[PDB]
Amino acid sequence: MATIHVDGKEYEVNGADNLLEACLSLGLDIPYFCWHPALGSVGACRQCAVKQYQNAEDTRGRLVMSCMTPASDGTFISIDDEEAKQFRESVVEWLMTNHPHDCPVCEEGGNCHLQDMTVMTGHSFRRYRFTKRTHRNQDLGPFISHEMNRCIACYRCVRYYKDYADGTDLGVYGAHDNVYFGRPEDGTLESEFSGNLVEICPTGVFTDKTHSERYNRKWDMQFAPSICQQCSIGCNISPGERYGELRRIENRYNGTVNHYFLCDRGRFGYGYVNLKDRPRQPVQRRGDDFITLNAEQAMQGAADILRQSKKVIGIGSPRASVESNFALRELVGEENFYTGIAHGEQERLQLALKVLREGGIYTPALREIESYDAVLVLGEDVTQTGARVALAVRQAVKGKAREMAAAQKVADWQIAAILNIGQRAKHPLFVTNVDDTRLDDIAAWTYRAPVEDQARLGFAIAHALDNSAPAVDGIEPELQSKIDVIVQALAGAKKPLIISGTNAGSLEVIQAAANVAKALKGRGADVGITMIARSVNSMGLGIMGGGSLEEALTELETGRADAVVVLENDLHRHASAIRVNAALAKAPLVMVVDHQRTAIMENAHLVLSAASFAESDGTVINNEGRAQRFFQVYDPAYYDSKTVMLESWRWLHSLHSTLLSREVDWTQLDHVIDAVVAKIPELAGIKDAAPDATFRIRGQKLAREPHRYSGRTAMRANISVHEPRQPQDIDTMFTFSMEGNNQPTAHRSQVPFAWAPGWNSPQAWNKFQDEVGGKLRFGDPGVRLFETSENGLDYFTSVPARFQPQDGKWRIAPYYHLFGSDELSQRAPVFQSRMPQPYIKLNPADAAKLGVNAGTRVSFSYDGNTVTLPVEIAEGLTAGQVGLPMGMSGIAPVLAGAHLEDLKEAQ
Amino acid sequence: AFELSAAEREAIEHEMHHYEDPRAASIEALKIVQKQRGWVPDGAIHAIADVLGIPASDVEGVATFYSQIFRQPVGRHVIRYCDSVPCHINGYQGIQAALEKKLNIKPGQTTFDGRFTLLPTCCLGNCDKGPMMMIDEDTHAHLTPEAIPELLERYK
Amino acid sequence: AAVNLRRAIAEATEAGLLGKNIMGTGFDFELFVHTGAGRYICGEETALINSLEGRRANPRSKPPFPATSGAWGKPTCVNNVETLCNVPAILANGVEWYQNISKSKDAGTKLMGFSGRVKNPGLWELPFGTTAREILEDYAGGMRDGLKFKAWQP
Ligand SMILES: Cc1cc2nc3c(=O)[nH]c(=O)nc-3n(C[C@H](O)[C@H](O)[C@H](O)COP(=O)(O)O)c2cc1C
Ligand code: SF4
Ligand code: SF4
Ligand code: SF4
Ligand code: FES
Ligand code: FES
Ligand SMILES: [Ca+2]
Ligand SMILES: [Cl-]
Repeated sequence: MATIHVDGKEYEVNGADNLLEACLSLGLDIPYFCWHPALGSVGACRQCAVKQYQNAEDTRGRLVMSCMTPASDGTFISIDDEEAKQFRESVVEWLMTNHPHDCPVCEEGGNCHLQDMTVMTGHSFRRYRFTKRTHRNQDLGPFISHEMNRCIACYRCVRYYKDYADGTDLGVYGAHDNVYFGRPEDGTLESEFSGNLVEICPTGVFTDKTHSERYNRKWDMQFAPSICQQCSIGCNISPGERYGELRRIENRYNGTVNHYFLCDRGRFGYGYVNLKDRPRQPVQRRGDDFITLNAEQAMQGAADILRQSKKVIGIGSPRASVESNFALRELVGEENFYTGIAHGEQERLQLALKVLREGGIYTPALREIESYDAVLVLGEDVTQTGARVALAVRQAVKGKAREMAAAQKVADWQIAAILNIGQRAKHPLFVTNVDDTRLDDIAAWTYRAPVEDQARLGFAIAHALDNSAPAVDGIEPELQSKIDVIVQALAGAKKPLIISGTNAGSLEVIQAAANVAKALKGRGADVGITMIARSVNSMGLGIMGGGSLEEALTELETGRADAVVVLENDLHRHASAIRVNAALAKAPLVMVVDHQRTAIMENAHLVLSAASFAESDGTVINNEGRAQRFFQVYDPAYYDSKTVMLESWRWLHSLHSTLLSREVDWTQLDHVIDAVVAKIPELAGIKDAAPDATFRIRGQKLAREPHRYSGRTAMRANISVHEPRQPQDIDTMFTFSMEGNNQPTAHRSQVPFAWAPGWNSPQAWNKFQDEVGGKLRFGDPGVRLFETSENGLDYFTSVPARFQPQDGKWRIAPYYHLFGSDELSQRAPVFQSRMPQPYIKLNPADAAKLGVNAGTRVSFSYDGNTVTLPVEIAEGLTAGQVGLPMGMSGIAPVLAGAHLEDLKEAQ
Repeated sequence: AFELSAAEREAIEHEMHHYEDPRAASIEALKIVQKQRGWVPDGAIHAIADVLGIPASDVEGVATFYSQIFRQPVGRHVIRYCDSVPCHINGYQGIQAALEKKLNIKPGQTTFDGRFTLLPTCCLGNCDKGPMMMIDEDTHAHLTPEAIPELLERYK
Repeated sequence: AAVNLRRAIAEATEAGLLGKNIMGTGFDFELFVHTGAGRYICGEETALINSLEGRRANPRSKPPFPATSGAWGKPTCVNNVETLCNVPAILANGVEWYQNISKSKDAGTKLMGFSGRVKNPGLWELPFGTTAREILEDYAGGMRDGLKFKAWQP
């Protein structure tokens, strides 16, 4: 767009960018701290100084800040000007005057932007001889640690936590050189995106406590490109391992999905992988005797029983991969494969898929959501189910300021100006839930009502946008006025966005959202539809299909099925525990393939030690239908040779072979992928999700370990002074070593970790992108399985009737918790403190009627079981409804929409 | 537990009606509660925030930025002396020494009785009449080390 | 100054000089007095705007200039007390009078003065061009007896 002249050499850059962003994207190295590709430019640290000349004849220019200077055409700048170099070194020296001598004992060592810039500025000699300022630290909760002494006052944390994530508990206090960055008081950071501070802070003030316990330097970590498995958003992550334990989860830049930010559940909810109660070897239960078997013995014995079984059924899971679920389907037969999900959950998931695959409306990617000008969330508590979508919705709401600023011809990178021009102006946002939501602060209106009433609102908005849409009866004049504001806001929007999901527990809320989106599409609008699922591969299981858990249980209950192979499913989160336990007790053979110790395992005849995402390779499909491949991070048997933790697809494929040929076949991942694409045409893009195992970079495999990995001849010396053979990988293109390629210019899309000479901090992603803040140079990884259909679905004419409280029955309202609702994350120990204490929420009036107050324990019966829970008062909750923490052990997510009966004060 | 008095609440509300964004009343809100308590108690930060509808971290940042807003207990009569260059030439150092002796404290602390707090202040805009000091809201000019003992007595 | 300016505003509003339909012109102007809290940076124009909005008085960056996007993102103009106090005379005595007040390129008068151990410290309304020597000797009365001049900040 514009022609600039840096140090004589001429370059073509976008005039809409700043010189820092432009030159960094050209590969030129300019030190910086306060500027962030996502937080914009402020001009505080004054580190990106560059000399600027007025013309080609100017020999005496001026020092300007590249981040606050436009990359205009005809710009003459010099990064190597002696004065610029001297000033840039002086800025670092001033920051080093009051900097603590705690490199050896800080957790950012080797991953510190400040260390990288000190060296880049060539400042190795101290002249300052006076005292260094000190600050007392604060408690910031169980995930983030505080060390204010290591601060450089770049203001990045407050700009991200408050201006991007919209948090309210982080701030800047004090004045002059006594500026302090932290909470107004000691306590837990309340932002669901507080973890991103560890990568945002260029120093070691904010660090990860989950890693600090078993801390290791970045050069000693074995990393693998993986997809987060805690919700359905499918964020790219870089899990790291040392000594056979997952040590930390870092963000993997996906310019199409999570870009630079993750959420707390995915960043700090991995400890379940390091649980010491996990199955490590195949075990058989003979009466009350447990026998540890080997892979070969386990396959032969199991196939022998399966060969003589009348009907072998298989139960899959939304947690399992596409390959793992497919392997079970082939082992038991498509007719005998059942999705381990409740009938209702499957119906809602399939309806959500039909909308995205046959609705004729585009489904946006996580980053694309930040470009819509109006958002309607129907029944989905995103902040607690798909947190990263809530962060994207926040950036979308901030568009009004950006539009207002562009009208005044203000540069897109000048955030301060954009914010002042904007003030409290925001794009229209409307959220509906059974009670309060975390997005209520930026929402124009929040409709707190039973799921049925929330759906009626959707049908109503649709009728108002298109009379052809089914009309709703019983809307009170007061609500109608509120509905009109939403209709005008969506009608006036140029790019509207409708967001729903299966977490509401209502099929109507998904149908209502489909009608609203169809209405806006008919009015010729760039409408977008987003559906939030519940697990990492919920959409994948939905595309594959199968019977329900209820139908699988009935087979075992009628006795028609004698053998049940359960795959990575506890079954108690999808069906009654009494029913599942009884059904599994009538089966001659019960085999469980899971990587976690579940309750159903207690009465299983055989338990196969499956691997977790860290020790496995496979493909998962996110809510947008993007098939993304995860790769094995480390070999589980490297340190403990006895460990026999194999991928679920490998276990099931080998069993199928032993059942048909009496011989074991541990195939390669590519073969299983080829089988899926051939048998299931819908899951065909999974082949292009990532290159095969034969992919190489100039003959070199991709590497998982940094080039300075240490301990090669001493890490396992305790077990044997004889160094073990490098674990070999036949499934992926990654080597379990450093003898591979991790070049920032390697023609690939899967980057295990970001490192570039001179850039050891997360700022090294800049060298792996086409343009800083853009996309990976050779494309972002992942393939959308389906495109927008040419034709759409007919309007759903099933408007539900208004909710009516019924004496005795108590509608269970779904309350979700980022910390607690997910199954695996709750197993992680660091989450115990963050997770909420057990409760039941009641409308103040209902509590008064039952003569109970806050704290009063109340007894109630569900599946023939009396449960006691402390009462919490929820004013927003409508009467006739009770609030329960969905997903929390005991409260199965299926309880949503069910009814409690004998609700009374306990004892 | 800190609780804003109805008078303080009304004062803050009146201030909010003088600006577009209620946040613009934060500085005065901190001064009102201070005029009634001598300083801004820690509980006040949150209470003021609820009235202005702004994050408490923001209210705390303003208080810890502006010097006159006190976030630590202060004595009944705060004594502020000009330590700027014009008054430096006039001889504030003698006035500072006189105040320190008669009070047996050092700049930044309160007396045991809790009657006075010695705090240095920047230019008071009256150098033609320096040295200069301000006790409470009263300004004193043409200071001499000998007049300090008497001046302090007036502030029983 | 606070009590005095507030009384002046009250007197003016009663006389109908401030408020609505000022002097039957249809011009509505409301004047408010904002008291500060100790920081000197608040004097910087952009810092004043931030302080007025109830924010830490950290300066802003230009462009954009406060003219287009200043207080609450609205066109804003910051001027000193003396600068504004020079306006009434110009609109009452005429532009010609102001230009001929002196012959210096800096038109108009200025409250100039001298301080720092001088015989008569204070400020005097003088036209631009008066040499510092005149202000020090004719008005300030020279250095106090026993003191010799070494340096001076303008
Ligand atoms: C650190 C600093 C302090 C300042 N303090 C004041 C001040 O106390 N009063 C003032 O009128 N201008 C002050 N200014 C200048 C203002 O930014 C601005 O130039 C002035 O208010 C407008 O000048 P004018 O309207 O007379 O043209 C200060 C500037 C800086 C950089
Ligand atoms: S923040 Fe960086 S430079 Fe400072 S002590 Fe830690 S590792 Fe060293
Ligand atoms: S805590 Fe980190 S991000 Fe915040 S100012 Fe200090 S160095 Fe910058
Ligand atoms: S939003 Fe979902 S996929 Fe992304 S980090 Fe959080 S839990 Fe993981
Ligand atoms: S990065 Fe440009 S001023 Fe800090
Ligand atoms: S230096 Fe004391 S009043 Fe100015
Ligand atoms: Ca593998
Ligand atoms: Cl209704």
